[PDB]
Amino acid sequence: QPEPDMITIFIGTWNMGNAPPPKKITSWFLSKGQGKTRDDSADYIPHDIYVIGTQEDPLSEKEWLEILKHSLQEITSVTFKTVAIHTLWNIRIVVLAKPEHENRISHICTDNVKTGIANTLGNKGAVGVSFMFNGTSLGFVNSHLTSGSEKKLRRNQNYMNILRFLALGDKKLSPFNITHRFTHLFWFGDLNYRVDLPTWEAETIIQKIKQQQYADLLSHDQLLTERREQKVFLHFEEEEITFAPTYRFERLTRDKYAYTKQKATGMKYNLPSWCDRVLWKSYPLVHVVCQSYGSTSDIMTSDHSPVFATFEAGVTSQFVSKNGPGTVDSQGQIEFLRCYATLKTKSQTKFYLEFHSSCLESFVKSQEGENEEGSEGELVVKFGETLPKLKPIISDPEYLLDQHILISIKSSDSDESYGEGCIALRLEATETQLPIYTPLTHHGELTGHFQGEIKLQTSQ
Ligand SMILES: CN[C@H]1CCCN(c2ccccc2)C1=O
Repeated sequence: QPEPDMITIFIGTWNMGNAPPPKKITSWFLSKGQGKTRDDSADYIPHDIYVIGTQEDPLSEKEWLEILKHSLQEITSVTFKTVAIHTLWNIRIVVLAKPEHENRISHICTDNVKTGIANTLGNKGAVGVSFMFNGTSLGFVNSHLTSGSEKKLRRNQNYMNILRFLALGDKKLSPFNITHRFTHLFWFGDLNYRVDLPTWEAETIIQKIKQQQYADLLSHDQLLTERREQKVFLHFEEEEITFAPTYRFERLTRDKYAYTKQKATGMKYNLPSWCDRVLWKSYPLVHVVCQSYGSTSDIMTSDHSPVFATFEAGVTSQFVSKNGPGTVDSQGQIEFLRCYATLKTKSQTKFYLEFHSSCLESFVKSQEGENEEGSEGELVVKFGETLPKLKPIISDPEYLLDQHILISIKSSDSDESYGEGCIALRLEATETQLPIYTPLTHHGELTGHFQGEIKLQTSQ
């Protein structure tokens, strides 16, 4: 039985509104309703991995696992294995996989982050799951961010707190947060970003939804506008939204949006909004294609409709040669030429690089680079041809071209990362000097750039 080079992943996000689900939720796992939906001809075909994120979940882990497994079994006649379940308050993530994947999945991690202080600490935050599927690292974050149209700044802060403090993936990758730790990272939930239009426009918005005319609404979506000004989810992707706002509905129908202010809302309007979202970030030049993104029409127990997204995701096998793992393959080398970092920092310390990759026995520290002053104010850190020669554990080009090098630039004085990025080894040529580039981030904010040339030697 050959190891797969592709898997499909189902991502679900549902704010259940503290109500039990209805008896049938199969439409969710089948990607049926509104938006980019799944072909009918695929209905009996199981996804490899189902990741289910809930918010305001009133069920026990036991109660929800029984409904999920029975749902997938009715759809597929396959009995799914539980990989992981983690709950913080009423925020839950469940990971289910086909039984044939049980021995492909290892290094399962779960964590949570509680956002806010005193007043604002008590029910918002994120749960997460990571694991290895053969040679590919996968991370999943379900977040319930701060509610309310006037708290987009708070939501952006909630995001930064989750990506700094969620402890998933390989702890040896110490300079790197979850936005660099995974081949594929999926981040979903009730992100709670609203359509920022005047309250007096509520009926006009409802009219536009009934005409399936979403363009004017999406142009005011706070998550789209915050992302365009690089305030949040920098370097993440989202599929185009072609489904009605998923919040806020009257329960037991989908025919009415309940937007007017009420004691129960803290006298806040809830204009129809895309609260419920799926974004992803994969390493450069890895296959990832969104094959569905939409909302169900027939699950009406909550004031939110469930959202689904499915993805094709590139995966690699666990490689073993005569040499690595457990030694170097003298045939392989990675060389960096004419390299420099450009940093936004106002500081003056010396900087060195760290190279981290699963293709190395352990991370590699460079010599300090030479600081110069950029023509527009910037710090430029020159490495020239000084960077060490990296010694991969395996030289086979079928392995090595599928790998990535994570880069941290660190202060010599403090050993703190000023910037993190990622370089793909999926080059156009081997034994050839080729341009490389990555932006650099710290705490998910843009802090600089790394550029230069690479020269990759494989056994071919
Ligand atoms: C890493 N993805 C980038 C691609 C370029 C455009 N883009 C975007 C799209 C809509 C709203 C705001 C930003 C991104 O996020």
